[PDB]
Amino acid sequence: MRIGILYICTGKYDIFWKDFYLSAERYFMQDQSFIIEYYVFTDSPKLYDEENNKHIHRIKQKNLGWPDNTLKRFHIFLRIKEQLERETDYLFFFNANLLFTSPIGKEILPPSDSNGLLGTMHPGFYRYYYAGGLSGGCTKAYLKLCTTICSWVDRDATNHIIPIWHDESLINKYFLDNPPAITLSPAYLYPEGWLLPFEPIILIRDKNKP
Ligand SMILES: [Ca+2]
Ligand SMILES: [Cl-]
Repeated sequence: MRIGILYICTGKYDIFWKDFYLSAERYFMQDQSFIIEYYVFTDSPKLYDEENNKHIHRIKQKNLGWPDNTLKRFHIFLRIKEQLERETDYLFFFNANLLFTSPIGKEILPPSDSNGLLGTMHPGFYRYYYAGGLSGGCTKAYLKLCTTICSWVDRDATNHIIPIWHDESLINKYFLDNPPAITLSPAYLYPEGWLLPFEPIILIRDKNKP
């Protein structure tokens, strides 16, 4: 199975790519039968390891700023939907500062007989309240999610300068209408420094490097 990773790091966010990437190579879908493609939307002229690893697909993306950079997240993915349909069976979006800390495998893949969607519980809320930092699914289902959310944003994009929507309320509305096949615990979006019962699986990195 071909697993596509969607990753936006415009502007100063590109600093998070190297360790996200290294941790993914170490921990994400370790079983060599899986083939991972990285789709990295950035204004950076060159990403770490890009010259060595052709699974790293740098996609040219203008730096956007509030509200657009997260508000237009799904618009950004859809620019290459044709490429994504031909090259992937699954798609997962990870916020720039996420870091894998332990092995993740096929348990996060929505089965083909499900609605094909994955969402993640917001760590602050531990009918779920979903966080925007991690979502995904089979390629066809996730692209339908993108198209739907894109349509909602576009309703206001011209006439409303101040947005009504935010990427997070958008994903919560989507998952309300379409309860995802898989809902991951906040262990997959564990804010560094927080007191939560479980062990972190994916960490939201804070500002201090070890
Ligand atoms: Ca830290
Ligand atoms: Cl691999």
